[PDB]
Amino acid sequence: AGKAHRLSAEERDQLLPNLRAVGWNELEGRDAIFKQFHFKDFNRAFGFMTRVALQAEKLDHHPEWFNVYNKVHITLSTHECAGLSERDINLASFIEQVAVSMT
Amino acid sequence: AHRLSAEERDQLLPNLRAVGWNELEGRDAIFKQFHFKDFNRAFGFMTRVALQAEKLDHHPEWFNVYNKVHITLSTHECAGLSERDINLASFIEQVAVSM
Amino acid sequence: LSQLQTELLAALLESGLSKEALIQALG
Amino acid sequence: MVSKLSQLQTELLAALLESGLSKEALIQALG
Repeated sequence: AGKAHRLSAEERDQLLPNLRAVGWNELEGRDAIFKQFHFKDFNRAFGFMTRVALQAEKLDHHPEWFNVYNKVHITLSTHECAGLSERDINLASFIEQVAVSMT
Repeated sequence: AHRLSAEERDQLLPNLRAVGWNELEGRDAIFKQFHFKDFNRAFGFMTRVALQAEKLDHHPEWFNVYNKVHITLSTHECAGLSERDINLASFIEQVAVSM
Repeated sequence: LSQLQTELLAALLESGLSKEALIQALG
Repeated sequence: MVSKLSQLQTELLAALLESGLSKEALIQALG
């Protein structure tokens, strides 16, 4: 499809709601979404990161994440266009699929 | 376990500073940025380090962006560096140089 | 296996990787 | 779908062994 395109106001309006519904928020002074995750222990946390990592490979899109033991803070944004794109939404949805099937 | 003494810092930190580790200015911890070929390598690195972190029961404060991995080490139980930080750092260097 | 090594294996399968193709690639 | 372990899945397996885990104990645990 060429290079990613920053989401249009129409797209944002129809794709962001489901993600804010479950904790994602837009960062201030930057076009990106973020969410803090908490698990039982580092092991779970890294199992989570590992699964997400494998999907990140299939998508060729990677997260901006920070990990401290059982916490994993994730920030998503597309560098090519300096903002949110399908990719971010795509990866976020998969991340929710995983962070939910571990409760 | 316990916070390193001025004597221990003097005999354990040098080898790590030699290869890039630095002390934070304002917090008792060491830091170092790592860069790799791609995310895959980067995550392979983090995975190996993660397994050792489990054996040590000591974990890093790390941030990853694609091929970059910034690591900060410190021990919360004693408010500062400890044998565990130095131990983990040394293992991290073995893996990074192994790259 | 340690708790973490299990996670890595688990996730390694759930990524759509049959134990077969895994054991094969292994060894 | 390639069937060939991805570049990353190899890393995970590699590192999984280098962590001091014999292929045997691995294949065993894997069923």
